[PDB]
Amino acid sequence: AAEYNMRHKNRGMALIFNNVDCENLTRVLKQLDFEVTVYKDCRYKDILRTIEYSASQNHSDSDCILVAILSHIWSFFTANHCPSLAGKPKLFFIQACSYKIPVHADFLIAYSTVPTRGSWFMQSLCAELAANGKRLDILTLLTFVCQRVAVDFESCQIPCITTMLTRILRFS
Amino acid sequence: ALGSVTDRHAAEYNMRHKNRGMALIFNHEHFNVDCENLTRVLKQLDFEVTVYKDCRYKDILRTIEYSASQNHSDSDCILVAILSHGEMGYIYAKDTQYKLDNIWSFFTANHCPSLAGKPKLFFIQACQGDRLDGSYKIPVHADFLIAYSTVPGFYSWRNTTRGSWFMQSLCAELAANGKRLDILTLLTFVCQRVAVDFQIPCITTMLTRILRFS
Repeated sequence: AAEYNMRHKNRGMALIFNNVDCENLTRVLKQLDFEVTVYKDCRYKDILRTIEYSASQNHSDSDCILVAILSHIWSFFTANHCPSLAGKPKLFFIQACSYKIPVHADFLIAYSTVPTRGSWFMQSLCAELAANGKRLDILTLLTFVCQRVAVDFESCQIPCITTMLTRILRFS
Repeated sequence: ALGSVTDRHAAEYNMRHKNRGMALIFNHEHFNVDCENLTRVLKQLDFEVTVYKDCRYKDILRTIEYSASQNHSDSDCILVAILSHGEMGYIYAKDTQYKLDNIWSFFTANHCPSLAGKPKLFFIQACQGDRLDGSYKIPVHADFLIAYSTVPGFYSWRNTTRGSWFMQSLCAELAANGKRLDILTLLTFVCQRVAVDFQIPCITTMLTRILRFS
């Protein structure tokens, strides 16, 4: 099968863990007909804990899941552990302030590093999603997200993207 | 639909230069079919393939340093390919790690201005004891792509464990859609195939543009 089955009942869950970056993401994912819930107060341990329980959940009717973490633990989503998401996309957008990764299939991890409209990674990632999110596959979408941050910087930190997606992700 | 996406420059890597670019395939041997397939496919794709068989990792790094130093003005791109062998491990001297650690600086747009805005591809075959983090630290530079898989560095099983699935599939894809298809939907299907054959390929891009060997 070429394409991720992205015509389920529901699109899926968007947990945005933390001001204006959190908002746009929100706007845009909502326009991607995600259900978006926003977690303030940061701390490490809540995020983890929350993610535990979000993995605990019957996702049989969701195209994917999206977990954002915006600054200014995986084993929970593996197919064995989260079989309701197995060969479904599981998207990870981190904006950190050095990290390891492997393993598993259908994972994706967009990762920038921050130092009035906010960070460049988020400005571009939303400028893209919210213009071509439904037109382009995620991996060229995000590629151009790389090009626009590279490139709109200077007038007078690039996203690092790492994908195990076993198919073409289209927001249909 | 990319007809009409650009970005404050352009959509698709300029892949119509005079030459495609170098392929440097380094066999990490200790004390081959993969390494020949690779070779072939990269020749079908128009690369100038040289195949090194060395054993002191430092050799592999330096050989890389000196090719960074070349003028790839007439190059589409470059490809470096490190292949480590199944089920025995290796030893490395005190200054290798560091040396690995550096070797990306050599290729930045600053350090290597004949490849500024050109794809610098890397394929790593590594051991299931090495690390990958962003042991192989993901550089974080524009235009890099590192396709990365782990080879098992110990023993058992009978049907003598084959040529890597990463390489069987990568050659298979490249070798079929290499020219039909853009790199990331290639390396997406290379992932599919080694997963729908049950250590799955871990691709990490900073490509600023759509790469297609046209």
